Amino acid sequence: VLNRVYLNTTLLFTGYFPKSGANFRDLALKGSKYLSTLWYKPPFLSDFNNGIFSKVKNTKLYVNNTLYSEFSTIVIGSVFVNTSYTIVVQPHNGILEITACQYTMCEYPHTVCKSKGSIRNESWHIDSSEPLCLFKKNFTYNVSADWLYFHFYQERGVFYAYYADVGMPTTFLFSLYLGTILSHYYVMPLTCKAISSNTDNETLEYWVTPLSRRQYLLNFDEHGVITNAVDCSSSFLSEIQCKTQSFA
Amino acid sequence: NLLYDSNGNIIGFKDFLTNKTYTILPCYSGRVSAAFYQNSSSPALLYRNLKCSYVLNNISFISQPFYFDSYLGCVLNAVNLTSYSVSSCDLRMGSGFCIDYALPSSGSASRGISSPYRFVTFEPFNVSFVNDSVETVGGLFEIQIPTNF
Amino acid sequence: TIAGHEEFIQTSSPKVTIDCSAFVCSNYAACHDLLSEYGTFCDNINSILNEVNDLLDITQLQVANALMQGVTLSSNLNTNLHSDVDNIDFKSLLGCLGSQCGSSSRSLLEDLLFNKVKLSDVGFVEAYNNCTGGSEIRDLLCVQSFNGIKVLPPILSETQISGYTTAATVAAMFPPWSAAAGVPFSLNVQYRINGLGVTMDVLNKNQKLIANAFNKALLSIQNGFTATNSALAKIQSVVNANAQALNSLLQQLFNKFGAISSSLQEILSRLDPPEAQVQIDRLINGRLTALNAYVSQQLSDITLIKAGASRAIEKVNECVKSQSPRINFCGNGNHILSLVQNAPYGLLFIHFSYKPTSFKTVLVSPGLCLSGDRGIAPKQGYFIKQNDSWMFTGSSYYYPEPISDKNVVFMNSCSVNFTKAPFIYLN
Amino acid sequence: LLQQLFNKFGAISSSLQEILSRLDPPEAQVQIDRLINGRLTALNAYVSQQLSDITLIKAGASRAIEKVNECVKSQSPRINFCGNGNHILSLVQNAPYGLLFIHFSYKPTSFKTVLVSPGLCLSGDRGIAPKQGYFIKQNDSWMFTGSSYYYPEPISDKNVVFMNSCSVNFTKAPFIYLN
Amino acid sequence: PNTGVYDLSGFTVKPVATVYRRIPNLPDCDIDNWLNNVSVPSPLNWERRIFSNCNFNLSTLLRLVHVDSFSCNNLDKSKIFGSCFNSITVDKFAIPNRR
Ligand SMILES: *[C@@H]1O[C@H](CO)[C@@H](O[C@@H]2O[C@H](CO)[C@@H](O)[C@H](O)[C@H]2NC(C)=O)[C@H](O)[C@H]1NC(C)=O
Ligand SMILES: *[C@@H]1O[C@H](CO)[C@@H](O[C@@H]2O[C@H](CO)[C@@H](O)[C@H](O)[C@H]2NC(C)=O)[C@H](O)[C@H]1NC(C)=O
Ligand SMILES: *[C@@H]1O[C@H](CO)[C@@H](O[C@@H]2O[C@H](CO)[C@@H](O)[C@H](O)[C@H]2NC(C)=O)[C@H](O)[C@H]1NC(C)=O
Ligand SMILES: *[C@@H]1O[C@H](CO)[C@@H](O[C@@H]2O[C@H](CO)[C@@H](O)[C@H](O)[C@H]2NC(C)=O)[C@H](O)[C@H]1NC(C)=O
Ligand SMILES: *[C@@H]1O[C@H](CO)[C@@H](O)[C@H](O)[C@H]1NC(C)=O
Ligand SMILES: *[C@@H]1O[C@H](CO)[C@@H](O)[C@H](O)[C@H]1NC(C)=O
Ligand SMILES: *[C@@H]1O[C@H](CO)[C@@H](O)[C@H](O)[C@H]1NC(C)=O
Ligand SMILES: *[C@@H]1O[C@H](CO)[C@@H](O)[C@H](O)[C@H]1NC(C)=O
Ligand SMILES: *[C@@H]1O[C@H](CO)[C@@H](O)[C@H](O)[C@H]1NC(C)=O
Ligand SMILES: *[C@@H]1O[C@H](CO)[C@@H](O)[C@H](O)[C@H]1NC(C)=O
Ligand SMILES: *[C@@H]1O[C@H](CO)[C@@H](O)[C@H](O)[C@H]1NC(C)=O
Ligand SMILES: *[C@@H]1O[C@H](CO)[C@@H](O)[C@H](O)[C@H]1NC(C)=O
Ligand SMILES: *[C@@H]1O[C@H](CO)[C@@H](O)[C@H](O)[C@H]1NC(C)=O
Ligand SMILES: *[C@@H]1O[C@H](CO)[C@@H](O)[C@H](O)[C@H]1NC(C)=O
Ligand SMILES: *[C@@H]1O[C@H](CO)[C@@H](O)[C@H](O)[C@H]1NC(C)=O
Ligand SMILES: *[C@@H]1O[C@H](CO)[C@@H](O)[C@H](O)[C@H]1NC(C)=O
Repeated sequence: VLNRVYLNTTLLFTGYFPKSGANFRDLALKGSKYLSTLWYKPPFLSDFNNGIFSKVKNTKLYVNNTLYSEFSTIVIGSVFVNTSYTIVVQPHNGILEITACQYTMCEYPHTVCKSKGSIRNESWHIDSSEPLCLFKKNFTYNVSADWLYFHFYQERGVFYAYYADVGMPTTFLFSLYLGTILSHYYVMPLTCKAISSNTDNETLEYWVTPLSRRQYLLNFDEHGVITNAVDCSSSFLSEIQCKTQSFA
Repeated sequence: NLLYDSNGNIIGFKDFLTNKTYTILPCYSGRVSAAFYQNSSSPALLYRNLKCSYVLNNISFISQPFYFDSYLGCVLNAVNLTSYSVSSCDLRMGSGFCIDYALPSSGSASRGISSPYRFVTFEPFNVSFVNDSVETVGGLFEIQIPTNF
Repeated sequence: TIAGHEEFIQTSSPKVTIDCSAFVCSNYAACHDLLSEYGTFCDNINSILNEVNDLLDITQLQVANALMQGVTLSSNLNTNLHSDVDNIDFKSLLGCLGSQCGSSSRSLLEDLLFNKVKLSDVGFVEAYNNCTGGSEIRDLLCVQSFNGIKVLPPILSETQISGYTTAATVAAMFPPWSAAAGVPFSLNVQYRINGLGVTMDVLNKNQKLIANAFNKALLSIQNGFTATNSALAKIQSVVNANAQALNSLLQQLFNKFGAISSSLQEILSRLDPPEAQVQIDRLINGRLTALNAYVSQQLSDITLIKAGASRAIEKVNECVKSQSPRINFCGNGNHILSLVQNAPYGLLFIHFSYKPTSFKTVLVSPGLCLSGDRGIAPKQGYFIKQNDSWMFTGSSYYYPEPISDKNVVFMNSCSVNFTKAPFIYLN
Repeated sequence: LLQQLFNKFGAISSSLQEILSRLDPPEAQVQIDRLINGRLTALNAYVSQQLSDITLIKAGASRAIEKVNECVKSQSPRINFCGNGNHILSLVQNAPYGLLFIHFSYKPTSFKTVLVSPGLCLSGDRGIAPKQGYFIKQNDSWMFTGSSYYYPEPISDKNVVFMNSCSVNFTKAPFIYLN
Repeated sequence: PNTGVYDLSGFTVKPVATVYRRIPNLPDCDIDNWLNNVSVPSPLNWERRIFSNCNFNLSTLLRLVHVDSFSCNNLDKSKIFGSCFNSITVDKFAIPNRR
């Protein structure tokens, strides 16, 4: 919660949360040379209703005993043209570049792993004119982290973003007034040379679940860290847990 | 910068200017007990669970010549006489204590300026006692038998 | 052998007093001005709770009157010296009595019971003493008492009730014997056992086993208040019920009742006087409703507590101070006697009883028709045939003895299903 | 209860006569509703008080029926039920909203100090116990006295209960073979 | 009055002083410069500015723009004067005549 600290207590709190007992969905794609057009279809091009929660694997490539962090970039928007704004979250090996602009997006976009470069060139937009941008910022993340976590949602025309690189609960990154309604997202394929099983045995993972406004019971320990949570409408045990405001 | 509890109050903070951390507690709130006997000019007053130091320094600055500390709290306008016992009490203060009233008489008018209220002990029930032994005196027991009725 | 078991009866409860305008309108002047035009709503709530607390004090003095009615003690009695009679040790049952101790103690059975209960009557006082600071940071009792909810002490302290029960327990032991029918404790034990069908020869020859069984049952009573005792759960349900009622009453100060906020500070820092009134009115109505419902519940619980206190007074009168000819009143049949000890918000009775262990199968007759067409029936026993002679045995111990007029009740006629026994003109 | 007809309950007046002479029918209903709710709440609270007092009245009436049945109309072998112990009998009279019971009791005035025994061990190792009273030693001879009046008298078979053994702390007395 | 024990109404310990904290040397919100900006939007593409981490007052704001009417809702005007807020969102557009 925003600038509040809670200490050794349970709290009944309604927020933009996932649903306990639902499914994730690994929407990461890898390629080498060819790009199938069904990679860009409404199985993969999903819906952004209230938001998404997403769990991201940080693939750690190696060149010359030097670490390189890599994962897939995500693009959020409504029509993905240059009359509407689209949000792009893209990593650059320890630097998370987040931009909200009027991009002229390619039909079959992708990115390219920079440590061991690929066959193709990185091409998700073509814009030599530097379009209008509501937001442009650079954040820095832990390179040695295994898992990254992202909350992305919208509320009353405003887009909100939370993130975590150390631990599972997230903290607030940025908000942005748009005035419009975003309706789709898409995780892009990261085209690489050496990630598969004949190489060093690495994997792309990008798991997405939907978000909705709902009530949890949260458990804050003595240092104020969220340690446990229960969705109040997932089972009968969770109903007992929320009506007693207890975990046991 | 703000510490909360589950009911939604602020219970502590950290200063933006000095980076110092503080907790917050509420200010003291309570009432007074007044033991009042009829046709008197003032009641006797009890501050329950409070010291008289706190009472004179933080509650009232008015004139009170008589005050002492008791197990029940701070007593103003009464005399500490808890060595003396009373079996019928109409101002019973709790946990075995009483407020007694005794105005100075015509002939029994002690010239020392005091309060007519005393703070005494409440003890309503008793046993009867005898002056006989508790063991056998040569095998036989000592006992008290009625001779008239 | 002699069995023993304990039983808690509840005679009181914590005395809650409530400051009504402090609960509804804590410090804020606009709220108090609005509460003044509700009339006599707060005075009625205060009056009902004062009536309940007067009833609690009346019943406390009635229990104390039952414990002290008609007991005469030796003025030489000093329980630092006198704690044993007839090889039965009453040391853990008595507090202090005597003009060289100073009546400022409990017995250790009372101390074991009173240390597992934190919020007793002295625990409330010494907890409210710590509310100028919290004594670490905070406590729930201080938040309650700053919002106008306090627990008052009872009008008698608990060391006075412990002195009452100490004098009652010691009136059974020592030579006035005002609670043991004017005869000593071991004599009264033998007469109450003999009145069940057990002959006096067995009880004269098994006196030390009776004393050791008493001490064994007492020591197993003392080492038994360990996390599964049902009387301890009975005692702690009282404290947990009081704490849940007061915490759920304090949680009513955080409902909105249809307003914009549950805080008067927030409404008075955001709105105008013609607009803050409409919001303060709903909080007033909701908090007064919660107080009214709490007051109705306390009114119906004091009647249950008075029924329990009247049962405890009857048990002190007819089980502890004397022993009735009522069967299955205290205990269960084969009841011998009772003792009483002071418990948090009530009394604890110890019932001692007769317990058989081994058996023997006897063929018995309920009556003998003698020559002359007369009859005899056994007086709390049966007729048995031992070595082809008719004999008497009591119904609760196997012991044959000669048929005399002290075992029988005569009849000038005889019943039809009496056994004919013409050989009998014995003693 | 009658004082609740002069509370405002947060309205403009406590009188329906004043409210109905100042306001229109749609506007007066808001004021009347507050009076109606407050007065019904006051009646419900009165009814709760009466419901709680009738339980204490029924308990006291059942105790009075017990005392009529077992202290006035007969006398039970219970001790400390009527009166205090040393109780003799009761009479009953009619009182406003109840009964008046008059309990009569044996009250001792003057007392005496005696040395008593609780039971004798006779020869043959038989034993006698006193029947509601004590064995006292008068003129160096064992006698019986009842417990609530000092009157020495012969040890007979109507003052005792008999035992074929004698307890260990009893007093040995071989000089008794008396009536 | 009769002989009795009376429990009187409640006292609170009176506050001695005030602690007052504000952040010094913050910028000016300049709500008048955006309110009196030249380019005025229609109601269809109405504009928003967020003002945070600054200092404002309503006196200069109401004597620098030419006020026809200043009404408030769920707040009172005199409650704004010493206040602090997390942000202020100001939307602006021009008013059509018939609407
Ligand atoms: C965020 O950081 C990235 C990486 O440090 C910056 O990207 C580089 O910017 C320089 C300067 O324009 C370019 O010459 C490089 O080609 C960029 N790198 C890549 C991989 O494209 C980026 O400019 C930073 N963002 C901001 C807003 O400063
Ligand atoms: C209180 O702590 C903050 C930490 O956030 C201090 O702010 C830092 O100040 C130093 C030197 O002034 C800068 O190098 C840092 O960049 C500041 N941190 C941030 C996040 O801006 C602040 O100086 C401390 N105040 C006092 C009085 O010690
Ligand atoms: C009034 O608003 C306009 C925009 O509606 C401001 O125009 C900006 O001016 C700055 C230079 O001062 C440029 O860098 C921006 O790119 C302009 N924005 C646009 C959208 O054109 C104008 O400056 C404002 N007036 C004042 C006095 O500040
Ligand atoms: C109220 O706000 C005005 C600005 O709208 C403040 O006026 C500024 O005052 C400082 C010194 O007081 C000057 O240096 C600035 O040039 C002023 N700006 C303008 C636009 O006039 C004013 O100070 C504020 N009121 C108070 C009491 O501080
Ligand atoms: C943890 O919470 C419990 C709540 O019952 C509290 O008693 C305990 O003091 C807390 N621990 C710390 C370190 O604050
Ligand atoms: C890795 O090391 C080799 C040998 O030193 C060097 O030729 C190569 O350029 C290095 N890779 C990069 C990306 O610099
Ligand atoms: C990628 O771009 C570089 C420079 O523009 C060019 O040399 C290379 O051939 C390009 N690759 C493809 C597949 O077009
Ligand atoms: C996060 O970064 C710190 C310092 O850069 C490092 O000590 C820590 O191990 C990192 N977290 C993980 C999960 O590697
Ligand atoms: C990748 O996994 C296979 C397991 O089938 C193993 O044989 C191979 O050596 C692994 N290679 C690397 C670089 O880990
Ligand atoms: C004392 O009070 C009574 C009220 O019952 C009153 O009648 C009487 O006059 C008073 N006496 C004095 C001396 O004031
Ligand atoms: C009141 O008197 C008793 C007995 O004289 C004494 O023990 C007690 O300390 C006195 N109270 C105070 C506050 O001195
Ligand atoms: C015992 O209590 C009674 C209560 O009426 C009292 O009158 C009596 O004086 C007390 N006994 C002693 C020795 O003080
Ligand atoms: C009565 O008791 C006193 C001490 O309380 C004692 O001195 C006196 O001898 C006793 N009287 C008799 C007759 O025993
Ligand atoms: C008993 O008391 C009465 C009345 O005082 C008196 O006349 C009578 O002589 C007394 N009897 C004895 C035996 O003292
Ligand atoms: C008998 O009396 C003596 C004292 O005279 C006592 O020591 C002993 O314990 C008593 N025994 C029994 C069984 O009562
Ligand atoms: C009250 O506080 C003191 C010290 O602050 C502590 O020793 C005592 O045990 C506390 N008592 C209770 C009942 O909290």
